Amino acid sequence: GSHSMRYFHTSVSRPGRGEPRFITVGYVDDTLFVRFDSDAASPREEPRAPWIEQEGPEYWDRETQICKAKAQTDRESLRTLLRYYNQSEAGSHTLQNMYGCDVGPDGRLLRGYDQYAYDGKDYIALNEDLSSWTAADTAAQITQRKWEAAREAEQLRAYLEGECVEWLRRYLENGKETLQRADPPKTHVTHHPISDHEATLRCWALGFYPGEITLTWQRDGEDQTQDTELVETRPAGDRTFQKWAAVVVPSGEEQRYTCHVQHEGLPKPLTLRWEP
Amino acid sequence: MIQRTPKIQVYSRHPAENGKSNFLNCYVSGFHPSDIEVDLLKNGERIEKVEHSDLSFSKDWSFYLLYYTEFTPTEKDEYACRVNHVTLSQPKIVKWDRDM
Amino acid sequence: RRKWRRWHL
Repeated sequence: GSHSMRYFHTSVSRPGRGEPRFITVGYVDDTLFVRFDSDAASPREEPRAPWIEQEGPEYWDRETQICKAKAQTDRESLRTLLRYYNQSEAGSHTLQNMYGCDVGPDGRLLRGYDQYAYDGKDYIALNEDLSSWTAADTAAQITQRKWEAAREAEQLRAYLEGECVEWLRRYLENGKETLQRADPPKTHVTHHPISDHEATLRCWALGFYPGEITLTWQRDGEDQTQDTELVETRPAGDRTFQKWAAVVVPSGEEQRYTCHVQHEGLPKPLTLRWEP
Repeated sequence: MIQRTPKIQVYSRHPAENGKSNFLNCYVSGFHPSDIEVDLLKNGERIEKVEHSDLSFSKDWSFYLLYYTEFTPTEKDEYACRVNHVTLSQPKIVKWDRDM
Repeated sequence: RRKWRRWHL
């Protein structure tokens, strides 16, 4: 199917407690594959998936150089942003950046990204054209002017249409055992009385990969998404994910209700019911 | 600055079976700023040697982390996750409930 | 792999 590669970066200033902490992770789809933390002893980018371990010493060296350079750039950006927002040097602030690419089943570029948040709010983003920017405010407009003058988008475009796609293709082949395997959910339905006249039906999905899934409850065929409690999809810690969906129903009307499960790993979508 | 309080889920990697080794997870998500304190508790007591994932974030920029430890559940032992964050006036404790 | 170049804000 379709795939993505994303690099995530967070810098968090901590006045009086040294330089900002910098943490960056790389993903292919929902699989973590590299990490760098500036607070590690003598920090290096480290592998986190088996299929990247085969990259040579030169790969780790270049990646490590890039991570350290990005940390320094983000330190300068954080000092810049204090100026742009007229802020004191006393508080902790946060700079986030995600960049990467989406590709289709045929490996062709679907979309590229390069976007930033300051203190949890949109700051600047590369538009889908990979040629222009959206600035969230007058501060980000200053960055936009600078990056336009420097033709920074041209460099981003070349990377996103070239190396981003090409290296994603390489990782997908090298990791084809896992990255190109969808593990279906293991499912069941639990029943919990609330009161004399109501009960909770909970539909469970466990052990699935990737995280994309649809869990819905129907009453005699009618979607009940208005009344369905859907927890956030959560990591199991072994690459897989978990999720549940619950509906409160009238006692003795449980057989009206079906849970419907759609996932890439399933031979067919499931229709489940409470089985006494 | 806009702040977002964490969502908290406490759960096991595999379906709990008494006497069988497993992993206890506390997943904290949807929060900002990123500084957060997360402890796993056994019978009210802080578990030593808890590991966590590297800070990452979702499409809306909110942060998430997974804290986890190996454990062997029993019928008697109670587990919980204790979370503190600037948005909370006191730490929030969420109990592990295997029978959801 | 990561992009080599960038610029500060």
